Amino acid sequence: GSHGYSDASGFSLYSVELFREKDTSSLGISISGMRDQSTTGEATGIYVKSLIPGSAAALDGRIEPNDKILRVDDVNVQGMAQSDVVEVLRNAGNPVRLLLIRRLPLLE
Repeated sequence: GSHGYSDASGFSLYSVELFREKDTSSLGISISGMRDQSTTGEATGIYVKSLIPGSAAALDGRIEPNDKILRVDDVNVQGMAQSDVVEVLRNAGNPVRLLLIRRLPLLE
């Protein structure tokens, strides 16, 4: 893999290590779809906006709000329905890896 994007216009690839070993039937990832009514390059996409306190993702710490999910452990969500992505997380039941992109700020 050559994909890095280390500090570029405020875009960098971030990956966290989570594990599904709780009967919570969830990792604490709350995604939501966007409502686009005009074309401008970007459209729709799965991204996290909220979290479930007490879950793996939440208790992890590295999992912060405002993030765009890209690919799950050996899985890709760049073309699956919201509900579909949820089923995957439930099918995990094992230590899964998260691949999401996060925008960095530029002060001065």
